[PDB]
Amino acid sequence: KHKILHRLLQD
Amino acid sequence: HKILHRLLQD
Amino acid sequence: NEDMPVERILEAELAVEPNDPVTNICQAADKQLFTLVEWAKRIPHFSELPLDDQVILLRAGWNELLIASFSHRSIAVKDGILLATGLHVHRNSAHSAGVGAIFDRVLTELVSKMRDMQMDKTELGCLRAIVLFNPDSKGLSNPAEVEALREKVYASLEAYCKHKYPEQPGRFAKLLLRLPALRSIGLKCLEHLFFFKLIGDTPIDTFLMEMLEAP
Amino acid sequence: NEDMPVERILEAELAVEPNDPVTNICQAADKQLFTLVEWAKRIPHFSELPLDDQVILLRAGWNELLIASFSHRSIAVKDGILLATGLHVHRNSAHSAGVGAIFDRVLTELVSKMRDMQMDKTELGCLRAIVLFNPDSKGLSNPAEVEALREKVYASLEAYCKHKYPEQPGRFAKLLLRLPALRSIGLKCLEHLFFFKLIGDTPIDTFLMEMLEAP
Ligand SMILES: C[Si]1(C)C[Si](C)(C)c2cc(C3(c4ccc(C(=O)O)cc4)OCCO3)ccc21
Ligand SMILES: C[Si]1(C)C[Si](C)(C)c2cc(C3(c4ccc(C(=O)O)cc4)OCCO3)ccc21
Repeated sequence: KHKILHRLLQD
Repeated sequence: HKILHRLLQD
Repeated sequence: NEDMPVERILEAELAVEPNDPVTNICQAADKQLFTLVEWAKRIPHFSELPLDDQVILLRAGWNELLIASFSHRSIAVKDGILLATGLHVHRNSAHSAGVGAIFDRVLTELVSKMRDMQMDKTELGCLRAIVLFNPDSKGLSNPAEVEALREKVYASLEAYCKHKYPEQPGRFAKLLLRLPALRSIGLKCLEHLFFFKLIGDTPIDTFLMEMLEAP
Repeated sequence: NEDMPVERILEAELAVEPNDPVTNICQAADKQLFTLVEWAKRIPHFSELPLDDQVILLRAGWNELLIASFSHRSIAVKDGILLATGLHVHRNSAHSAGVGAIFDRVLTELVSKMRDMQMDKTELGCLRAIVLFNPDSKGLSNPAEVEALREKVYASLEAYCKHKYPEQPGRFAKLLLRLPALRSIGLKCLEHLFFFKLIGDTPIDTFLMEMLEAP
């Protein structure tokens, strides 16, 4: 479920 | 494109 | 609005006012290619272009041009499209034929949006006219000439918008922003037709076949 | 300029300011995806959208958003593009790699038309913000708020163009009318990327690979 994009959208 | 040329001319 | 009158574009729109579901839609698509030529001629200064550029523009635009025409025709219908052949095609007929995804996109991105802003027949004409004068079209003898004509259409459109809809300041830009939807749907629409031709279990008429052949 | 100030969108643009040609462009693409998130975050009201909606908007727009970026960055160079890595990719270098057709489409339709009209960074950001706030995106929980945020951007953009360039009344429409081309180029660019992955002849880094995998 696309990890990297979510992690970067936090901070 | 036979038909197009014929249709655009007249 | 004296070099590109919105009244004449509207006259061009009014002049052409019209068992497998995929087969029916294709038959209409062919019928509509003939009358698309008649429409294009009645658009100011199109006929004045060299014959070779008239061809290039129509080969590049027939998809988006035709899609825009039937979308606007289908605002009155509830969950499908009004084909020019008189038949009403419901989204379930479409889905049960395997083309449900692209059909829904037309309903959502185009028809719905046209209904919700009550896009009139003059605005349709202008948007279609903008699409027709596509300066990016490869092969065009004089691209700047086409570029110039595009500018006259949208200038006349903004003048129409600011005039006959003074309460809605963002309408002109709202109109122009259905064009990437139109373009995106146009290409996926073309991708399907090529496949129908490739597999060859859908009768395709001569003019539709001619538009579907490599430049 | 109230809810969508052009100064904040410009600040986002200025805050992100930076052997096998296909390998190099791909390295640069993965690189830029990271800094694209940082850009999106700095766009007014984007960060306030739910996380799942934010994901959809980037997954749908990344191609167009990044393509507009490297194009405007390239108005300076004569026949090619300046990659964010610092390398330059010339027309001939791209042609020799069998991606000449699309590279040419970028050059003539975007870079040139950007250069011709001397599109500024504010106008660049606004168009990119309009692309980002795409209410047609499938899955959007609240598409009306994304629809309203787009209207906020293009109301600001027109205001800016009337203010900054009163001499050219058709400039606002001119900017919006590069978006169908940007859309078209974006999709064809996506295709190529899928093919490189499918064949696997080309190294594709983790972020790029992630954006290329089904929803
Ligand atoms: C893949 Si499809 C079976 C799903 Si579809 C998005 C509904 C569609 C539309 C087309 C059409 C077209 C044009 C005009 C009419 C008309 O009746 O006026 C109807 C269809 O647009 C582009 C070319 O021809 C052709 C095929 C398909
Ligand atoms: C098929 Si291609 C080898 C020919 Si192409 C149209 C030049 C291109 C552009 C992309 C890129 C991209 C490129 C460069 C940057 C950068 O700023 O450095 C950012 C993104 O755009 C969409 C996604 O990634 C990727 C691949 C290819």
